[PDB]
Amino acid sequence: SLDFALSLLRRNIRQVQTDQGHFTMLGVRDRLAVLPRHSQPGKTIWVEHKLVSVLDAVELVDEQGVNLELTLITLDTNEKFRDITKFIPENISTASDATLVINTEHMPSMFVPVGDVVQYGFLNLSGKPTHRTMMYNFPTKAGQCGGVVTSVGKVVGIHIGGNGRQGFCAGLKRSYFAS
Ligand SMILES: *C(=O)[C@H](C[C@@H]1CCNC1=O)NC(=O)[C@H](Cc1ccccc1)NC(=O)c1cc2ccccc2[nH]1
Repeated sequence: SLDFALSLLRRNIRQVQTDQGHFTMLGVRDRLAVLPRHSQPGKTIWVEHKLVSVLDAVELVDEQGVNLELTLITLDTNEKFRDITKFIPENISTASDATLVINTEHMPSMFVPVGDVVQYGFLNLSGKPTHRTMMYNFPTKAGQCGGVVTSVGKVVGIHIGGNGRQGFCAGLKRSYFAS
């Protein structure tokens, strides 16, 4: 079923470009959105070919101070994202038979069946650590970062990396988005 993923594409998931290239952005509520940290959003970001000022950005770490590979940004806009925090679990959550939802200029409105999303934890890519990751046995590619991992009406992760055969996401929990 594509219905839940589609509802997020319509109201929450946007094509963006930063100085690092093309990414999928997840708007969570109000003016608050999340990107993979390595997208390095600057003082402005291109959202579907519109220049948008970024008011604040925080590169999240866990309590040990280790990178989570997620950056929260506040956009300078009067638009509000429909609040999806209720779909984000309170704890980092594995999932079965997930759909990775990608939306960039190169990969528009894309629904990728990635299979089960399984615990991984501490992951090192390019020599850089990330905590709270999960893995799927699907050959994800460049350009898919920021993709939204969904399963059974839950939003559980953001795509961050891959080795050519498997893919990895940063897990989401609801408290990351609390005010
Ligand atoms: C999204 O931008 C991209 C998606 C990757 C590319 C290959 N397949 C995918 O699914 N992510 C990356 O390129 C990450 C960026 C990153 C993430 C966290 C910390 C630091 C950098 N990097 C990788 O996926 C990556 C690095 C390396 C190095 C050697 C072999 C394979 C690698 N994958």
